[PDB]
Amino acid sequence: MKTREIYAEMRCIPPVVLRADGRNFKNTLSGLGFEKPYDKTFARAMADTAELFIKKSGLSPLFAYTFSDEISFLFTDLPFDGRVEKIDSVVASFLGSALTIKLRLEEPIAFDSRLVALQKEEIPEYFHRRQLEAWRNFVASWGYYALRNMGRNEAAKYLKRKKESEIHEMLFERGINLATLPSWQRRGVIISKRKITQNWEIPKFKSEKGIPFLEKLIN
Amino acid sequence: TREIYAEMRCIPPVVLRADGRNFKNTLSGLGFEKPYDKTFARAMADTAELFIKKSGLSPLFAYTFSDEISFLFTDLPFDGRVEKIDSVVASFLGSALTIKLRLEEPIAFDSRLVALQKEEIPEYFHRRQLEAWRNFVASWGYYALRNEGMGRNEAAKYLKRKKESEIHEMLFERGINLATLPSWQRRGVIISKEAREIQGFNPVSGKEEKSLRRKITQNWEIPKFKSEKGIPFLEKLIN
Amino acid sequence: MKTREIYAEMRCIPPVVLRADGRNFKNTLSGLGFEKPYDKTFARAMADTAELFIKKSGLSPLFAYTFSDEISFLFTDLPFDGRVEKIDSVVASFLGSALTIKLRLEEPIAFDSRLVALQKEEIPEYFHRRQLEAWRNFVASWGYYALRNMGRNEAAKYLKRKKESEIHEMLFERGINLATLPSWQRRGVIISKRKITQNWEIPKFKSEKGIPFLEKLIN
Amino acid sequence: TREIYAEMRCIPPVVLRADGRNFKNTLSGLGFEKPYDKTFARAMADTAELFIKKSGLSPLFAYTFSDEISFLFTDLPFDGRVEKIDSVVASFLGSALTIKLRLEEPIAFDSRLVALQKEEIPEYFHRRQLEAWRNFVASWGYYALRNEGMGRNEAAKYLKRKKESEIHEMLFERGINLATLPSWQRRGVIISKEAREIQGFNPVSGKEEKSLRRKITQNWEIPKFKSEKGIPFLEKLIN
RNA sequence: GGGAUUUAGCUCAGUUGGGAGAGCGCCAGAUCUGGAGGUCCUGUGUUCGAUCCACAGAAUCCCCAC
RNA sequence: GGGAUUUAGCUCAGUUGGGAGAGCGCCAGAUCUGGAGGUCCUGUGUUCGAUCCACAGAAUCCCCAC
Ligand SMILES: Nc1nc2c(ncn2[C@@H]2O[C@H](COP(=O)(O)OP(=O)(O)NP(=O)(O)O)[C@@H](O)[C@H]2O)c(=O)[nH]1
Ligand SMILES: Nc1nc2c(ncn2[C@@H]2O[C@H](COP(=O)(O)OP(=O)(O)NP(=O)(O)O)[C@@H](O)[C@H]2O)c(=O)[nH]1
Ligand SMILES: Nc1nc2c(ncn2[C@@H]2O[C@H](COP(=O)(O)OP(=O)(O)NP(=O)(O)O)[C@@H](O)[C@H]2O)c(=O)[nH]1
Ligand SMILES: Nc1nc2c(ncn2[C@@H]2O[C@H](COP(=O)(O)OP(=O)(O)NP(=O)(O)O)[C@@H](O)[C@H]2O)c(=O)[nH]1
Ligand SMILES: [Mg+2]
Ligand SMILES: [Mg+2]
Ligand SMILES: [Mg+2]
Ligand SMILES: [Mg+2]
Ligand SMILES: [Mg+2]
Ligand SMILES: [Mg+2]
Ligand SMILES: [Mg+2]
Ligand SMILES: [Mg+2]
Ligand SMILES: [Mg+2]
Ligand SMILES: [Mg+2]
Repeated sequence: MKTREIYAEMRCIPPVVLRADGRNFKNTLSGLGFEKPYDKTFARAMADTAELFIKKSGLSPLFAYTFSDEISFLFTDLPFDGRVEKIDSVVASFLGSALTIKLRLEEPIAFDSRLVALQKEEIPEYFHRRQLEAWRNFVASWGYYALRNMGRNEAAKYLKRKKESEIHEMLFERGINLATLPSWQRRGVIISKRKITQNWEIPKFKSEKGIPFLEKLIN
Repeated sequence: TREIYAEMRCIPPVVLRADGRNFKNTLSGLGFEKPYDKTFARAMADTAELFIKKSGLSPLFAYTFSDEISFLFTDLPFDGRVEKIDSVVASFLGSALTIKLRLEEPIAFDSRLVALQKEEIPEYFHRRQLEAWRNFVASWGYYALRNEGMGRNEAAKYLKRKKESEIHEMLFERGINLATLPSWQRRGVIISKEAREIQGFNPVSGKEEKSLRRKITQNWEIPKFKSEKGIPFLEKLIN
Repeated sequence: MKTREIYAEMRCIPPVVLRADGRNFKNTLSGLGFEKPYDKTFARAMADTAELFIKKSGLSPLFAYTFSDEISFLFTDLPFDGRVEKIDSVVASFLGSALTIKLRLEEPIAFDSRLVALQKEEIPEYFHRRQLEAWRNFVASWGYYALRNMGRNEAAKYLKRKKESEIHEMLFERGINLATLPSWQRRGVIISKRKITQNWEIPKFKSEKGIPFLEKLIN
Repeated sequence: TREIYAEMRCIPPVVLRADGRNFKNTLSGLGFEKPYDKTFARAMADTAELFIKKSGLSPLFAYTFSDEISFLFTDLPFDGRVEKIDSVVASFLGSALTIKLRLEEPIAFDSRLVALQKEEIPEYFHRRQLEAWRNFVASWGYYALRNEGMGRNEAAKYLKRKKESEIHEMLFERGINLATLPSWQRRGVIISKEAREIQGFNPVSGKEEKSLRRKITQNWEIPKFKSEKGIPFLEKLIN
């Protein structure tokens, strides 16, 4: 039946980025006392989960970059000899366990994981793009929370065709000041190393002094 | 993007196998009984059941032993994508086990996909069952050696070179009878959907109609898969 | 560098169908004295190539079904322990070599190969569909040869929106009787086994007595 | 469809390695010289050159020895699809070799993709070069043993257990000096694009302009890749 | 298989070789003068020189088909 | 992330539970009477019973974005 394990020896090459994304977290975390659209306790649990992975997994990622509900790990030293299945599964499992511990959950959750096969000159770009994501879902989800506070379809159809700037305007004219909101909501959090430090006020990756920041983070 | 493994798909029927990472030593360090702890096996079976119950996936049944679980699938989510299924299932299992055991430090399952033909599905489990037995003899053997002062590597080598009969002998001389030990240690546990006949009232027909209800059952005294009564057992599990 | 061979141990499960398709054969076979749109010598070389594979490769396919420029082999006994790269490459290479021999080529040709991971109840269907292909390219390519005997774009734009039946009609009204054309052009050729036989007058797979034909071919 | 491997892609830089299937025995049976035939090596180099010249693919360079060829790629057709590249290249190489050798019975190349980092590309070839040497000592050794009546398996075992120095000794006592044998047997052949300076007339400028032209060259006396003059050689090949 | 299309962020022009333009949108000062912005889809050839020519491909569209 | 759509070969209707319809196209005899054709996108639940209800997904479309 080892011959039937047809993906077990499929591999990747360094460097690789593993992105783990919470699976169906909108319905699995509801029921708890989480604030919307951002909960400090939850983001804290995510950063602590990434830190837990860096400290206890033994797989040695260079660093983690998280913004709920996702975490990206950078690897130059591939775990399990670069085997895709084993890396994805084991890492996702570790994160599920760790997050479950930090939140003291009564019912199980699950992460998904995937390998992004970057070339080392593309590593900054990746994170930049990821940070870009962190911005959109920061704006939009606040707007969607400003509205609906409206039904699903209604609050949705107000936001259609509207660009980020008029979302800013609408949000302020509803009493929400995005520009002053915490940096971890807008940009995310970086966990790295030696002692393990969580950085909750990181710069924009594609800028000064954001470029050398990421560059030192990569070595 | 560069997610070059994201479109990798498998075609059911398929068995997913999850195996605890560095479990022997972690369980050893947390104070569990050696080499077998029934609380742990209970946690494994319950984790399998919780997966069958609340994962959103539909495994036909689970077969668990030691630190591993095998799920049978004839239908998969995420269009059968390998990364998705492996990561999500392994994660759910890690989380669930962490809950069942009230762990304070994180554990992890490895997970893999085993692509099978229909006519191949019994064979698989048979092989797995052998492994259970293979583990059952090893785990105890090792234990009995380590008790009397033999080092780890020497004990492992010993078990590797010694044949099963000799290990039975050595085990028996030291007060351990492998034939009297519980069945779940030697064969593992089957978690499945046992069907039962019910009946209710059809108001349109104005009559009583019979129907089926399935209950998630844990079988801790399973037969040998390749035995006489083992074959139709497994065949009914596969259906 | 074995760790960098990231596809070398990727596998398939039985049964599998390998389809090999001539790569860029329209431009690689032109220059020789091949008739259009069908050359008996070439189809003969293809069938002989498949037979050569069945006889000399040692990989034991159950049977081959060919219609230029493609060959499908059925395998229940996977070569090279089901390794995808090795099967595709080795088989395609063997076919390239064999075809090059049978045609006595001065310049190299190449096949592509791919694995179709069928389940054994889907094996008839596959070939049926393949035979369906053999029909379209039989009709169309004759039409395209009836025309242009017109420029590329012109002869093309005559055929647009026209269905198979009016292509039949047009072809006859140009002096081409499709219904009477050789069975190997319409349906293809089956090579199997014991002595190795080429069947140049096979039935339609999805019919009687086409169903039991294929069924005995599969055992 | 069920073509579940068809979308499998690789990301350049990448090296493709092709290796003749059952070549030792086929070459043996066709009457080629043992354990080295220069006509054969010529056919291999010429096949590599013909691949560089007319395959439609753009390998930076080829490195061939024994029955294997490695091509360096920084750009691939079919969007890097594995099945496509492996099958098409292996097929082209089989056909080309069949032509160069005027074979009457078919041969076949196996082919595989080796995914590499830029900074990794030298290392690869170095390892391959080692293998060349490893083959060079084996092929001869085997030969000399088989000459004097030692069976196949016994000879293989002999070569496996005996260290390289001992094999050198045994070889030398029987009249074979591995140091005087040709360089292409020990290091292989490099087929590449050697650049040369040309110059022509710009009619618009009304002046003479210099330019570059690349010629496919076969190097049969290559340096040791990890030697002093070997490093910039390989580095210029990779560029 | 067969026919096409691919050039600025968007919609398009432009020829068969000396390396590129309009309108919308964009920044700097609802209309004018100021701007930025390009891999002419990729690689390799040919050529003194390629957006244009030759070869092998890529992406998207249409026909045949089911 | 957010909003949708998915039912005959094609274009669509139909409700919140007793298991399904029109028009085009199709076969049998340019218009009428004769027909065939269904996995109500998948799996699992709930229910005596699911196209409809609950959960996890799939495919396609739109918004945000770059
Ligand atoms: N103490 C204890 N050990 C158990 C129990 N059930 C299984 N084990 C141990 O779990 C181990 C499983 O072996 P295996 O998975 O191959 O190794 P592992 O220790 O998990 N490490 P890894 O799988 O990462 O290589 C066996 O050695 C067995 O002794 C239990 O109830 N108690
Ligand atoms: N007679 C002869 N043999 C050669 C020549 N060049 C290489 N060989 C043989 O080619 C063989 C290549 O080894 P290898 O590829 O591992 O084995 P193989 O025989 O091709 N079989 P396979 O690769 O299918 O397992 C060597 O054993 C070597 O002796 C040559 O010019 N003449
Ligand atoms: N009539 C027709 N032939 C087609 C169509 N698509 C592909 N073919 C032809 O069918 C044969 C086999 O197709 P196949 O190789 O599976 O697909 P392909 O389009 O060549 N793509 P690829 O080879 O890259 O996977 C080839 O001759 C191919 O050109 C189509 O829509 N219509
Ligand atoms: N704003 C926005 N978010 C998107 C879009 N597509 C995906 N996302 C979100 O971005 C995050 C990461 O996306 P990713 O997981 O890579 O893709 P996905 O769409 O979830 N697909 P899959 O997980 O199946 O690969 C998720 O929260 C996902 O929902 C989009 O078009 N716009
Ligand atoms: Mg996702
Ligand atoms: Mg999520
Ligand atoms: Mg997310
Ligand atoms: Mg184990
Ligand atoms: Mg384990
Ligand atoms: Mg093709
Ligand atoms: Mg072809
Ligand atoms: Mg074809
Ligand atoms: Mg070799
Ligand atoms: Mg070989």
